[PDB]
Amino acid sequence: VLQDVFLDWAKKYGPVVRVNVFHKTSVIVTSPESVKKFLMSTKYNKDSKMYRALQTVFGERLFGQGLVSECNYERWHKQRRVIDLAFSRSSLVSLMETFNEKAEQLVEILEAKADGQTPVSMQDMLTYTAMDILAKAAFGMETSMLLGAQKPLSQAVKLMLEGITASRNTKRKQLREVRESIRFLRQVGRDWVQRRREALKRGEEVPADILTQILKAEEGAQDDEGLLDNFVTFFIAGHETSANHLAFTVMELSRQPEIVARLQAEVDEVIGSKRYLDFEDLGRLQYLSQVLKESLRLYPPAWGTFRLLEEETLIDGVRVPGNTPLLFSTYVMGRMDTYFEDPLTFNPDRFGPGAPKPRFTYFPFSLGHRSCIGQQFAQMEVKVVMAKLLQRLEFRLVPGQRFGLQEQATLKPLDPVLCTLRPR
Ligand code: HEM
Ligand SMILES: C[C@@H](c1ncncc1F)[C@](O)(Cn1cncn1)c1ccc(F)cc1F
Repeated sequence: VLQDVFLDWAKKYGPVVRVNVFHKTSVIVTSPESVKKFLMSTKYNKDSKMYRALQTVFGERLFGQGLVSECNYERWHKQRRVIDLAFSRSSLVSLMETFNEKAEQLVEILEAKADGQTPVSMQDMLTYTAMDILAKAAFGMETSMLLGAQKPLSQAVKLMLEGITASRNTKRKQLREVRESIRFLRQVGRDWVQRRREALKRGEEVPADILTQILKAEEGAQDDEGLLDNFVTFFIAGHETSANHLAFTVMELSRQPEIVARLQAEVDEVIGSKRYLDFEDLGRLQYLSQVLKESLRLYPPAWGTFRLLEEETLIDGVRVPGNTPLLFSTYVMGRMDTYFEDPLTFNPDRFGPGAPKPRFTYFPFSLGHRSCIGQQFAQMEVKVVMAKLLQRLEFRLVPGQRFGLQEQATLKPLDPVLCTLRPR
């Protein structure tokens, strides 16, 4: 795991280490005093050199200049202020119905296979769930991958992400398969953009969401190319890392029996046997919130971020040249024994009440102005999904499944989290 190499270099060579990342030179910064300085200021912005390859993948345009890949502060800020409207409190409150429908459906499908003998890929099951949640909450479209639909669309998503893995971490049938998949995603975008425009044209009123603001941001634009970039941006970002985070948690909780019981007890305490989980109930799931926090310390699907150091400056006694990308890693900091006592132990108590919150040593959703706009969206959906699983099902991991990480397009479980299921 490439990130695990950076960890050893940070522990051995100090808080300022020059590295090769995605065949580019960068400097890894691991002091929490330096994490604050660069991530908490508008002065420092993203380095276009590191995000450049994701904008266009294998000669085919992918993320473009969307909310993530746009490194120029001005172009990013204009669209951020518009897209922000889709992530308001009441905007996310209106998405609670969506979070609930999909979690409930996921559980029943798993409940029908719960015999304690039938292997079920939890990585796939959670991916479909995360995909269904996003497609509706963001675009008002149902993909129903959980019900076995949209098989070609999911394949394309997989291949695209493998194409990402081959692009930044460096045979012909794959190249052919990837190029088609990126077109497919953008073609779906065009179709879903046309469905909303036809709905608006025919007089219909549509509920405010993510799609509404990414259309609003590109108002008076010559073409829909920027809108597709933002469509791709959210289709991927709004399901992928949430799917991996869920998969990591389920995998780890298979070997944490004591933790599962208090999770169940809480689930029994606040949500009981109730089918629909309300918004006010989410904030009462404090221990679940803690367990998910620890899961993100050891297994952040997005390991960190890149800032551009424009002028040669001294960081922690080490002088770094200008035009250099600064690498920041919450994965690395999460596993260093100088920030976290006994780093490799899954201990949810780390984030308990009265316990000092990590000070610039833990940033799964990043920090500052370029932090995750979908943080609350994700935290809401993963509480809802996990709470329902804890209500209804007990999981036993299939013998032979490992507990490792694969550094792919994001960080995700090595094995697809195969489990035999049984009712609680
Ligand atoms: C466990 C869940 C997730 C994690 C850990 C995660 C991780 C992150 C991190 C670390 C960043 C910074 C990226 C960078 O600086 O290169 C980010 C930004 C982003 N996230 Fe998330 N995220 C998740 C959930 C979401 C979801 C559900 C959405 C979509 C609804 C979302 C959409 C975005 C977008 C569009 C950006 C760019 C924001 C901006 O720079 O203005 N993510 N994510
Ligand atoms: C994790 C990461 C990612 N996902 C899929 N392929 C490549 C990636 F880098 C992501 O940050 C998305 N993401 C953010 N919050 C949740 N998910 C991202 C970053 C830059 C980008 F140009 C596109 C992009 F999708």
